[PDB]
Amino acid sequence: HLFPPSLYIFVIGVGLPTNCLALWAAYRQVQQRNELGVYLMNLSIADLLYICTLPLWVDYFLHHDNWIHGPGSCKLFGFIFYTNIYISIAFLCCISVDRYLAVAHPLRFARLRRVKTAVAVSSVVWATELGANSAPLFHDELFRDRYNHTFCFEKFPMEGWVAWMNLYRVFVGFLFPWALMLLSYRGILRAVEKRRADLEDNWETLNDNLKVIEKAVKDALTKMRAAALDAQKATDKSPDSPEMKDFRHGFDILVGQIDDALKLANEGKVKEAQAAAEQLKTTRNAYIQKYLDWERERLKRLERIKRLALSLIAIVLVCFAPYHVLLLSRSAIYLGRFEERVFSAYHSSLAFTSLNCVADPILYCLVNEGARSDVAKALHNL
Amino acid sequence: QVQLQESGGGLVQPGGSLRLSCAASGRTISRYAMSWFRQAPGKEREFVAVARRSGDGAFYADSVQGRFTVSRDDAKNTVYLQMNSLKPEDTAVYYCAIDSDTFYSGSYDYWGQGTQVTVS
Amino acid sequence: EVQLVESGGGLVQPGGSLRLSCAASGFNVVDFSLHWVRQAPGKGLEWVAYISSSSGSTSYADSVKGRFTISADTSKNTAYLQMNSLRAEDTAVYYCARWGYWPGEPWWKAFDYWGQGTLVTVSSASTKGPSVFPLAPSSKSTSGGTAALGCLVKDYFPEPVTVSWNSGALTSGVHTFPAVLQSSGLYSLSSVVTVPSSSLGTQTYICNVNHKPSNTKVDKKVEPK
Amino acid sequence: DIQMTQSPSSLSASVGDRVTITCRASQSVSSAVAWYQQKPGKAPKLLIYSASSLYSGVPSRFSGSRSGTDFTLTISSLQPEDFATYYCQQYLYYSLVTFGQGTKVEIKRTVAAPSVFIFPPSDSQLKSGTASVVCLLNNFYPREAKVQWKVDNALQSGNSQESVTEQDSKDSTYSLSSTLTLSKADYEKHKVYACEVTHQGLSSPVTKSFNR
Repeated sequence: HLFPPSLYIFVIGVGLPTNCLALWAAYRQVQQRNELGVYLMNLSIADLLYICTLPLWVDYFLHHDNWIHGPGSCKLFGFIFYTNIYISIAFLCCISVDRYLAVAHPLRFARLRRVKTAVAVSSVVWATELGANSAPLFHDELFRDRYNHTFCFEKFPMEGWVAWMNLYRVFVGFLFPWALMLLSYRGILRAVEKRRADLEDNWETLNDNLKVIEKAVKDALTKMRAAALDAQKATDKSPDSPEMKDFRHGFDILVGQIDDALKLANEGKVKEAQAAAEQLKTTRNAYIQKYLDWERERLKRLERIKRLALSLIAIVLVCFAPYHVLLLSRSAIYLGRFEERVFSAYHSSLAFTSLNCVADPILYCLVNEGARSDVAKALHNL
Repeated sequence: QVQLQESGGGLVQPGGSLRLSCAASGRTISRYAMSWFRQAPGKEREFVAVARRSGDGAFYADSVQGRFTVSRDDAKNTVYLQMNSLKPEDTAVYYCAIDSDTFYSGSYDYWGQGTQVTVS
Repeated sequence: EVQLVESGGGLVQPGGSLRLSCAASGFNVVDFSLHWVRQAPGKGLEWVAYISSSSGSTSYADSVKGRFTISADTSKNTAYLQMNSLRAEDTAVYYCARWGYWPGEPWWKAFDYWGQGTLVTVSSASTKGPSVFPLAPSSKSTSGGTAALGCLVKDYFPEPVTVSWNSGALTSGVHTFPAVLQSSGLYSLSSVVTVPSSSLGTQTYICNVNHKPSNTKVDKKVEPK
Repeated sequence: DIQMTQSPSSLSASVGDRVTITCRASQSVSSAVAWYQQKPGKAPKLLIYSASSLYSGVPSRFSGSRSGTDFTLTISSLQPEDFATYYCQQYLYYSLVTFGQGTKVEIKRTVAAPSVFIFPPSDSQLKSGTASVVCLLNNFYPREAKVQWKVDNALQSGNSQESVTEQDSKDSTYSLSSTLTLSKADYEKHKVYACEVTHQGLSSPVTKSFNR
């Protein structure tokens, strides 16, 4: 075969030091109360668990004719295999969903972004998955109907009782969480742009009505007040931080100034209402730089979120889609009447999914920004 | 102007069901209330159910409450009456009518012809 | 305890005036904006006037500009609405309501507290007792069923007329309709009781009409001809 | 000038039923719409403020929201205590306060046409130089009704009054009456004074009449 051994040797040699460092970094992120540290820690643990058994396989392909270890060794490798294959999908999905909640509903779902909750979610995911794939251990009939005990591969022919289970495993274990990841990504872009659908309308309302007041007053001020109030609501769509406290304050000042201009417009003093409206320029000019600095710290944060969502989609598509396509085709090729090309490609493609164990740790450079910190550490070590 | 057409009906066994249908022809009826009336032999002109324009609900006579449901499809410009769990006393001619008053006062100008329903 | 208490309503002739008061308890008048909201009989709510004694700012609905004056005196913790040159159209229940100041919740929470409201009725009509007429049923109407018998209480003024049947003995099947204001400036009620046809004979029915404002009590027997 | 329009001016619902009341602003209003509950004879009570939040003391049955200029009030399950007139109110500024016209939630009932009676004028009022003819509609289950007065088959207009009771506390029905106003000089003419009553629950108008 040659290719499988080469890929597996590469995955062990790179993935083990890499996953050990990634696990340490995830722990450090958890200690900092970064909710994404738990999912990354669970992925790193699932990976280290998977990798530690792979050398026996590799040895089988490199130096031995058959499975000298006995049938007992195929049950655990397979189980472990399927575990690694799915757990990493379930956690990549959990990460994408968490990020969408963090962007689309920052306050209504704040209770779901605590570390304790992420831990409970991890516990539920592990117990549910491990249970779902635990049956072949309880009973053997399956394990024998699906595998040739003399070599840890699945029978070239397949029987029912599993012919449909493989479809269940592709529709629920792949298409479902993948569609959820794509939907999460779309939802993030829509919420963000829609966050570009409310403030620009408010800024234009305020700026153009002010232009009207200076040339024309009650009507323009009435519209400005409504826009100013909605701009505060936008401030409150985000969690508290000193800049949000300051923007709400700035708006209370702006609204009060609009009200003084209205008082004068109601009295009927156009010149005075206009002079009062001009103080809205003095006020907005006090917050322009703050707003601009604040948005830059946003565009970069959104860039990181979008890149993470896209990277997760690309990881699932490249590492797992080839097997789920060949597995679905292989099952489909049996629901009735080339055969050998499907097998050959499927078995080569089964080695490919082991690359998830190398791509995963890369996510640490996207989640936080301690990537730069680690680079500095390495430079210092040098 | 409007000549309401009616369909559905026929013979059903007790406890069974029928779905009657009424359609406008010559005008759009999305702005008017549509009512069903029943002419039993002898016991003529009983109100059965009315469907108001939209979100305005529907109302039923005591004798058909629960047992009958009236609903509408504005896109099709039709009215439907579900007759569910019928008894022999529900044998009658069922008439669809247009309430011309957009304020829902019950001014009925268009009566249909009536579809005969026999239970048992 | 948070209260707004209106007083000073009553009957005024067109072109005349009333001074309504709104006393506050719990909170001071200066702590919030006061609003008057009007509700004409049978109508929805209309905002009428505003005062903020903390800024000296007032405003009025277009329908009352130059006619009403709103003011307040915080030393008595009481606000006032001076209603001059009243028109028939100003008949309404006037409610005093509390809305706080911007910023924050006192503003977003709007008319959290309303007073009880006071009625202002503007009319040239003088006080009148009723004319009470027997709306006797015909023996040929809805024969064999339930007859409707009643009394018509016509051309009375002011509004608060009580009608009862058989001195409070007959409450079942009794409908007293809201009075309608007539073009004459006077009001008219109709009170109908439903009774089994046979009871026509016997069970004499008496319409007991009571007008406290005119010290008048009228007892009429309603009987078929 | 910022008008608010409530769509379901009258809504019928059962106890335990789901009620939605929709109000539209004529222009942008921030979430500055409040909902009030008014029961006859009482000042309005605040239910919802800022187009969302409940006022303390208000049952969880009430909720509402904003979508652009469209605001809604929802009662998740009507209780016997919720049959009230609800008002939509705009609060952008102290001087700009406007109310919607209000929507009344009525108790749902089955349909029945009213019994109709005619009450002729009699000597005790005719001697005063006036006349009145009273038409009575009892126990109508839906609210909507139309009553036409006709004299010698001429349709009259502008010379009659109408009054409707509140839903009866035991039956949840309405009674309506109307009075035709005539001077004696008008009553002394014509032979037939008739009341033509049309209702959604009737297949055809029902008439009752008075032949002088």
